[PDB]
Amino acid sequence: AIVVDDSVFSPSYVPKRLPHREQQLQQLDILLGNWLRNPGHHYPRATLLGRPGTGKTVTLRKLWELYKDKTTARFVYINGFIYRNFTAIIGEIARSLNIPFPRRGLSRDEFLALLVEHLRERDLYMFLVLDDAFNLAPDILSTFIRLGQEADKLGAFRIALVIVGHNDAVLNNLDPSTRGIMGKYVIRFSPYTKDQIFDILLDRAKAGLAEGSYSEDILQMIADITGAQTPLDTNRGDARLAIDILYRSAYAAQQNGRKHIAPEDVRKSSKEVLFGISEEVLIGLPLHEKLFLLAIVRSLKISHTPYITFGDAEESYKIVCEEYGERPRVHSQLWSYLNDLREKGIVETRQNTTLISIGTEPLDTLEAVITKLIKEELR
Ligand SMILES: Nc1ncnc2c1ncn2[C@@H]1O[C@H](COP(=O)(O)OP(=O)(O)O)[C@@H](O)[C@H]1O
Ligand SMILES: [Mg+2]
Repeated sequence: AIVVDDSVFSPSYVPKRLPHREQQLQQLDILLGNWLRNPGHHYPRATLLGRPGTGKTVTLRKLWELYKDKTTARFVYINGFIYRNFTAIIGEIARSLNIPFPRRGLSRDEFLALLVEHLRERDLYMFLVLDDAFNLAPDILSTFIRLGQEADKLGAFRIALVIVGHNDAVLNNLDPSTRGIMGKYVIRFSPYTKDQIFDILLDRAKAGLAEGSYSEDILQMIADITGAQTPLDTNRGDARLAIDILYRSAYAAQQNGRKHIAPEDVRKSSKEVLFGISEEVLIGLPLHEKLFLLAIVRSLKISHTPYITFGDAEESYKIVCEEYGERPRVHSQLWSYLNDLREKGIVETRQNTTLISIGTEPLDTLEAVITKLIKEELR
């Protein structure tokens, strides 16, 4: 089998190391460590911000894992995707803290009072995480933000609070006072780059797949599909997606009776979770850019290899041109076509020296659509 340990691919797996998150984990340690060792002398609070898949939840889980046996605090994890209103959240806090509810229906204030009484009378210390807190109404978020400041009612600073959002809107939608408590304890998780995605995936492959079933080039292909090139490219950089594609590709290969992941397993897996290549964006390419994309498609079909060289594509492109009765454009022109296809997300390139891959669309179907379009233009 290719897949030797599938738990290494589930959402809940917490890897041994978190490459590229050493800084955020350190920051968290700095905000929380003293209080976890000796709680109740000040109110620790942080806000973790970053797009989906930038390691916010995993980083926080790793922090807990390091302190789990070295603290009296209770880790009360609240997934804001699931528990959104006051009643749902206080109920999950109460369950996590074993606080029995009364027979009578309680008001919002009664509930908070009950939670304060239990924290105080049982001398408890809660590390409360409100994950994906953009899901809550701002008034709920403020209630919990303000609770940790009430040391005289609590008896100590009994609450350390981490809240998690995608961007600054989770804080900006708070009233000014409330915003005052959390601002400047902000830890930012930027979209992962291609190289960082690769390092994450290599760890997963080493832990979860058979030795020799995956190559560095295959992981690089998936990282080229998912990693952010520049940090403002916030629609990429998602490690969840990258790991999901790796696992889907390993399984596709295995189910087909193969021992090694091939480029087509990645393309098909990528298309199940991502937008593939738009026919609309193909139609608009100039003729020779279509022919050059057809050429890259033909070389990659022949190579069975994630990447082909620019020289390969150009030799393929001369053959393609003569088939379709066209004279081939010159090297520098092909170079600009490659630049444009890369800018549009149609192809991915990496330096060796230039390597080209098509990771987002199965080649048999791309090849058919591009051929159709060329045939129509040359009809
Ligand atoms: N730096 C990393 N190293 C290893 N695995 C990571 C890293 N960052 C994220 N992951 C994995 O990527 C996936 C998404 O991470 P996650 O913490 O769930 O993201 P977020 O809350 O930012 O949306 C999970 O499977 C997580 O374990
Ligand atoms: Mg998360």
